[PDB]
Amino acid sequence: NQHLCGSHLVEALYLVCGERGFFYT
Amino acid sequence: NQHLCGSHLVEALYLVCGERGFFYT
Amino acid sequence: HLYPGEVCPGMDIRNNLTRLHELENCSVIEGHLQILLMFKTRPEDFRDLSFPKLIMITDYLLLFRVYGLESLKDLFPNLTVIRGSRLFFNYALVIFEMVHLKELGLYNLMNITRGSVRIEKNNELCYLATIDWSRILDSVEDNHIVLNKDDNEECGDICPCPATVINGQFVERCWTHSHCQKVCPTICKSHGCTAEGLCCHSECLGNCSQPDDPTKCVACRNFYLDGRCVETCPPPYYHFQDWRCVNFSFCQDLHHKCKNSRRQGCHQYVIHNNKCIPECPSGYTMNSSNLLCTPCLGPCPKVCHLLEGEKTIDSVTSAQELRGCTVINGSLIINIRGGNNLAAELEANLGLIEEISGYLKIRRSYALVSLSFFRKLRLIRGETLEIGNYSFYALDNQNLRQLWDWSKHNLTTTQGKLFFHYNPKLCLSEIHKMEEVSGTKGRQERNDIALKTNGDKASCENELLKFSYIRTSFDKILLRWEPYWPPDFRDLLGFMLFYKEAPYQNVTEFDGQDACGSNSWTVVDIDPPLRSNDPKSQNHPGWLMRGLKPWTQYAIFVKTLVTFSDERRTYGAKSDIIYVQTDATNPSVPLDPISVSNSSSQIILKWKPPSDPNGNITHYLVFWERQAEDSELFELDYCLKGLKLPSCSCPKTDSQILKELEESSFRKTFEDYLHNVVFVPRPHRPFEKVVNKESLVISGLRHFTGYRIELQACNQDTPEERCSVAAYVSARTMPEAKADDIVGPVTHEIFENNVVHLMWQEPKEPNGLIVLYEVSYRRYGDEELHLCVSRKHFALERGCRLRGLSPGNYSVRIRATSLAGNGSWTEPTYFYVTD
Amino acid sequence: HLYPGEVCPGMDIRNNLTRLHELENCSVIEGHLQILLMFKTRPEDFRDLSFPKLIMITDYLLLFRVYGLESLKDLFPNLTVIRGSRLFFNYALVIFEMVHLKELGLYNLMNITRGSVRIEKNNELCYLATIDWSRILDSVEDNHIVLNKDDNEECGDICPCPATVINGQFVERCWTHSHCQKVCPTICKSHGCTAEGLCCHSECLGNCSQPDDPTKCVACRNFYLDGRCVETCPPPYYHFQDWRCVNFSFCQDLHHKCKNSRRQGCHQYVIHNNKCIPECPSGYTMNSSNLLCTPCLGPCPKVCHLLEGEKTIDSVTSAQELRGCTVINGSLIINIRGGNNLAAELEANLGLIEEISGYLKIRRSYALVSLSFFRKLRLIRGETLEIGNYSFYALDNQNLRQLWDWSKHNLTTTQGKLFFHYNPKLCLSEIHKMEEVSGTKGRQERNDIALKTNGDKASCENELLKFSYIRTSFDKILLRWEPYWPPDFRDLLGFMLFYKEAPYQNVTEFDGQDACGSNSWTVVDIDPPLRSNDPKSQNHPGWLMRGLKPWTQYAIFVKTLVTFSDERRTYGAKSDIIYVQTDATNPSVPLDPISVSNSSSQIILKWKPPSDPNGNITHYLVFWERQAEDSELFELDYCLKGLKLPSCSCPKTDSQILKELEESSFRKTFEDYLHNVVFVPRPHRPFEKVVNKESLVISGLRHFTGYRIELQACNQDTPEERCSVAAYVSARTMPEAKADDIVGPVTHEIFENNVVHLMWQEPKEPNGLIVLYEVSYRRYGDEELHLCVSRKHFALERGCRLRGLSPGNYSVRIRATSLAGNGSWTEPTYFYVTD
Amino acid sequence: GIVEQCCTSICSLYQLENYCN
Amino acid sequence: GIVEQCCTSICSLYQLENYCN
Repeated sequence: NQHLCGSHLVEALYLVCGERGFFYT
Repeated sequence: NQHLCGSHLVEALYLVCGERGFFYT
Repeated sequence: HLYPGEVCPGMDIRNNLTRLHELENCSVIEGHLQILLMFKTRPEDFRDLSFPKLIMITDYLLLFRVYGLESLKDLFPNLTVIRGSRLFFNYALVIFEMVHLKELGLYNLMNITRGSVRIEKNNELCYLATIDWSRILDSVEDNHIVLNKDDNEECGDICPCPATVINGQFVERCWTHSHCQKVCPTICKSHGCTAEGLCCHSECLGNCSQPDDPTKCVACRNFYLDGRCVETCPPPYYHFQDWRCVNFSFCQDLHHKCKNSRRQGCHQYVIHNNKCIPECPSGYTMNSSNLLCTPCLGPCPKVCHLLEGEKTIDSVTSAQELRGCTVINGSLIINIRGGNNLAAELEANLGLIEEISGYLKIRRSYALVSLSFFRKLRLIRGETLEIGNYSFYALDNQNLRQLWDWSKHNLTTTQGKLFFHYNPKLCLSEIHKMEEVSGTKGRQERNDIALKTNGDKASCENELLKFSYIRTSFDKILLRWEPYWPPDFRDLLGFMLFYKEAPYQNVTEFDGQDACGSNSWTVVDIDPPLRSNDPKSQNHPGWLMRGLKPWTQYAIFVKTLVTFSDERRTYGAKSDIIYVQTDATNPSVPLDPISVSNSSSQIILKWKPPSDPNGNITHYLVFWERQAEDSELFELDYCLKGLKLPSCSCPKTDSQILKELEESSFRKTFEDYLHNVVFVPRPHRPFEKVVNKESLVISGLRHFTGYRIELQACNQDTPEERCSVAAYVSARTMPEAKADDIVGPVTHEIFENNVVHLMWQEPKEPNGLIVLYEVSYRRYGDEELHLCVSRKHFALERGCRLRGLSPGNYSVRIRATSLAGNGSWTEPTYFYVTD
Repeated sequence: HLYPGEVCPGMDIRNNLTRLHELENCSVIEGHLQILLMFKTRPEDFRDLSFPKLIMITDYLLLFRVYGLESLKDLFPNLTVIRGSRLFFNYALVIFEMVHLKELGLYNLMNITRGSVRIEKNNELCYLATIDWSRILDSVEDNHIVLNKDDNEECGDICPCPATVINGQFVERCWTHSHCQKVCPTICKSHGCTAEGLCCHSECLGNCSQPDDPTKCVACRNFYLDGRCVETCPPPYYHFQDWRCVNFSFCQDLHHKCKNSRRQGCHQYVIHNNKCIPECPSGYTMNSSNLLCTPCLGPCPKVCHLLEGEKTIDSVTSAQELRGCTVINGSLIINIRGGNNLAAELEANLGLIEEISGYLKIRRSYALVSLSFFRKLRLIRGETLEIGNYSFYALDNQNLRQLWDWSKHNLTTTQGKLFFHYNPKLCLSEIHKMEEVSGTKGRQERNDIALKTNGDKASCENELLKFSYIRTSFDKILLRWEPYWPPDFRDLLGFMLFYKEAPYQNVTEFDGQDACGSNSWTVVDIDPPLRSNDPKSQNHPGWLMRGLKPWTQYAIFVKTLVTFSDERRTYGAKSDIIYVQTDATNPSVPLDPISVSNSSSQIILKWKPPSDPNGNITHYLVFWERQAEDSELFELDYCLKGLKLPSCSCPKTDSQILKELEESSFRKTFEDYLHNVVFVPRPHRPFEKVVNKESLVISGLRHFTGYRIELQACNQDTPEERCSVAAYVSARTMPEAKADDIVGPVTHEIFENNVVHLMWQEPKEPNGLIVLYEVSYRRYGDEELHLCVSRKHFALERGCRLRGLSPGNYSVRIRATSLAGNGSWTEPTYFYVTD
Repeated sequence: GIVEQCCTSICSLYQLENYCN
Repeated sequence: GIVEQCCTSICSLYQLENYCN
């Protein structure tokens, strides 16, 4: 599918970037 | 009223012209 | 003769009666016959004139609002055939708003060829249910007999015609008070018969003079030629008006007398294929001298220059003006209101068109099923367009299902814009497929064609569901099918499981139909399976049905449920229909065990088959047993008082469904705001088994006893013998014979204290149980004094005694009275005691 | 102290735990506090840190997807107040998708000021039904507690807090395993109380140290000033962020430190009305030196330069960015999904707008009721338009009812085109009235605004029906109202008569609601009245109801029914609602007549009131009667065996309704074609009446007899005494006394044949009927030999006898045994006979 | 043609007198 | 802004890696 919507996006974003953290202003 | 439609007009038109008759080609 | 009168043109009748004089010598009438609007007319002057020779009517006969006629039988006695070349709003005979019409009187209607019949709004008619249209007509569906005096059964209907069974009743079919309907024998229907039933020559209809003659009947089928009628006329003559053939000397001056343009009622009649046709069709052009029409050089189409740009098509009379035309130089609107169907005549009437110039608009239709009557559409021009700059317009079509089969069809649209609204049986796939044959691909208006109501009540999906595991029991059934997700899994409402039973596998496709009642499918609703976020998941959904009758055929299928949105995606999925069956089980109890006591060694017993068979039952389980007959009666003195003698819903809660979709998407729009803030991009008993019967007799069995006989019905036996419960009935033989009384030596012993002891023998094989020896002693001149001795009294004494006797000669006699009745008497013995 | 800690600005917590270190030393937090997305976190390192001093949170507290917290009671022990100046999508406290949260642990929540709370998607929580939000919150309607572990009763819920009855149960309200919820006494709600119930100074909330003190509680209501809190601050200071007041030496440098445009998170704070506001509103402009803002010369509109042209309004969070603005330099879209209502906060948030530049579009709303929250719309510019060239766009609004009250409102539209679809509670009169205030009158598109679906499920008519004759009975009711016709009388389907009962005249307006069962109105359908073509007509229609309960209030009204067509005319009519009542009648039978035999002159009897009252009953009809006691018993020898001892539907069939409108209009189009061809233009018992009681005793009446007592209930009496049927009950006294036995001289007469005749006296007033004199004679050494004498034997003999007696001395005694029992014995007399 | 001239809009006595000669 | 870039159309691994620094 790769329509990473709903609770996929909270998991798969961590699955690709689980150590840098996310970005904030 | 004078919305001569439906079964009014079959009686209303004879009442105004019941002696010459109607017209046909 | 066949048609002895004159050929006689069509005519109208209005405002007087003197214009009916010129029907003096007519028999056939080409065209139509309209009698209309006489108000100053007494009922007297209809009883002196008639039209006896009028036989054939081509197109239609119309009666509307005439004051003074009560029946037509004094005017039209011998008319038989309604040919129906041209019609009148799908009908051929219409009676409308009569004031004096008591009875019809049309005892000679034989064959209505093309069209139908309709009578409304007449509060004076009777005998209308005694007509039997299905013997005259060739169709019954487009008839209409509503709103007359016979809406209430009040005006008699007593009438002397085989009293047919065409309906569920034995109704007698008669025209009027003095006529009854003639019906042919059914070996030869349309050939016409005589009074003796010997039907005529095959080219005749209705009445005849003598059968098997093509020269002396009343009206043929195909044509007419000079006292005869042949199927195809020989070519000294050419056909004309599809009921005659005639020489070319006849048609030629009709072209000549009104090639002078003095009336537009002619057409320049041309010879083609032995026909005297008004206009020969496309690909042909007339020659001057020969008066035929030769194959035209190149393509030259017969254009149809439509008056005032648009012509609405209401019925087959509106459609017959376009017959033969192929280039429409205007626009075209089809509008068929109500009724049954017209798609059997539109192919043969305007199925030869190719070029429309304006727009095609389908509004307000109710009973079309397909647009396939348009055989040869390929090009829609659009020099003019409808308002809003449109070219194709479908609106409020309650049953329009398939536009065209695209695999064998073409369609071009030069310019314009299409439009769709309120088409509840029309799929969103077809209109998109309509675009892919069309010249347009993205010419839209915003708002263009609809997306929500077009086919909202008729399903299509291009995703299918397969079942995986089926589990069978006798009462429950467990179901499990494959997992499935839309491309956004938050949009999922669960599943709909429709199910019902069926006796066979001829189950119709579920079109979509609900009720509060029970005449259609029932449905259960299922919570959606939980999300795993794992492509190998537990999410195989399932549901278990509970209240099912065992050994019954079933049919199930499931359906998805998505929120309808603005995107033309996520169409959901439909599982295929399948068939499953419940398992077998124990049978039910058999019914009504009836036994009759007629003989000693014949004890009959019958029963009824059980209510629930639970499959094919195999046999029965009978049992019987003898019994010692209730030994509490053995200690009764049978001389006191008392002796015994043996023998409401909720289909849809749509606001809550609107509430269910609201709060679910409220959860969808909540997290959508959450993500867009928190993330920022980086810049044992004797018995037997009986089979195939409902009654049973048992022989070889003891007289006067009870047999409690119980009976089970049962399915298959040798693996897991499983049967139902029984029901117990007692049974008795016929009442006993002489053996209830005993024969024996009646001996006595005299004691010195005047007590006489009697010795005898008891009954050995009694009437079940002997209860009383009715002994009685009798002196000369004295009545038969009876005495009493019990069962226990004889058992202790082995005899009886009598105390306090006068000296004399006595006559003592014994009766063995059993519980089933009294026996005979013994010998009255003579013993004497002296002084 | 009140707030002894520091101020802290807002902060976010992401991907680690080391950034929570800088919450070391403060108590209040302005802005908000977001803790977000820690995955590599054990549950161990939360058991050593806390934040004990944090008390006040201004806007919102957010927890979403943290791996490792089980409770917050080891982090936030003392926070009490959520101020709610800014919100977060109508909420102020949101817990979303927690993985480890066993229990909340928030034992100090006192007052949620503005907004609501919502916790979803946590499969680990418990004790959630023990919280009692209505004691903390000020609203309960917009809360959302769904889809947790407490969907199933499985998490224990045994907990030691007054156990309130705020619901229908006596549920105990506690936070966690070791805490109870504190509840104030209800004489002083929001002032804060102590453990002894003596509530504090009026300017405090929640916990306090000592009551009635404004200097030593924990958190006040209005503001804060230096260990005190006053309702309005004195003006050495100006207010700031609606929770403090502070000197202008403080507010001046925040204008100075970031008038340097280094961050857009500031606003140039201006003094106005003792407030340190970010921007003072329209009609004002700031001065340079004084730092206030003076009233501007002329009009100065505070414009609101909207980013990217359009900003969708999803909630009060999205709407608070427009607060104070009055000129919208873009377009505007309102979109409120689901929920309860937001029309109480939009007026105080964007109700000060006057000028929109783009377009206003209302899609997908569910819970709006009116657009009156827009207070001051007058001009819609439309420099840009929506696609299709539109300016006003309403679509799919399930409850939008009134657009505006036009009598006190104005609206201009410079250009553009309006649009309406799927507005089921929006009338066609309003959108035409919307046109008559608008600048446009006939700017349409074809297809423009809808005409069929807009308000199809909510009625409006501008024609009314008055009733003429009402007829009242006890069972039926006959109804007759005025005649009425549409402008074309063929378009009429009949009438719809809705009716139901009501206990009072507080009957709601019929909104339109159906059910397949019985919880709402039932409806009957009426054939239309026939045509007379005469203005003085019989055609007053009528219908008679049948199955009505007597003496019941009713409410009826009727409704018209027209075919919906393209013409915006013949809207039909609505009759006004009225009230009628059925008449009274006979009552029903009273229930349960219960009588108890306790005394001889007290016979109690109670009953029950009847089931059907049929109005107010007035009294009762009692009757009683004595009886001769069954004289068949007078001729029994009472010495044999046997002595006696006394004491699913069709709400709508819409396809057939579609069939009914089809074939009716099929009759319309048929005569429509007929007229256009045939017409061518020219070129007694003791009793009483008892009232107000349910039991009755009757005195002065005979011992040991039956009284059949029957009882009726009854309505009004003197004109037309009409009562119900009765029910009969026998009644008896206490068992009899000594009078069942008699005292008398027991005299004897000796005859010469040793037969002794005894003379005595009988009982005079017996136990109803004396049945047996149990006489008994006794010899010395011999037992009490009993003898027998019946009623008829004493009646014929006047005494008794004994036959065959040995010579001696005997002791004879009599017992009077009646049918109600045995009496005593008489004197054993001594008579002697000798040899 | 007498319907749309005398049922859709209002109808005059000079109009329908043409229909009777 | 991560929904309409990664739920309405297809989404790439180079797009969403910007969201993680």
